[PDB]
Amino acid sequence: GYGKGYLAMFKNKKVRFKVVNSFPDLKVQFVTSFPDYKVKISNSSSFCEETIKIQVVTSFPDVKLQKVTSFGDFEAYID
Repeated sequence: GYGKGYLAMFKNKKVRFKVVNSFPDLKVQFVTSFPDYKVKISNSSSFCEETIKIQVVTSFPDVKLQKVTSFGDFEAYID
């Protein structure tokens, strides 16, 4: 599906993460260190640029994300 560099297009933007178990746009592993991107998780579904289907995995992700509260590469509303 999508590749590692896709999320780079949403610098200082906000996207919607749709949790799925099959056919995802991105397999995502959440990490506490050394991510590919830092993501601020949002409590509002407002202003989402686009909807990206993610599958949470623990091995072989497309991208490693680190949840942060400040200074994030982009924002995400998870549904």
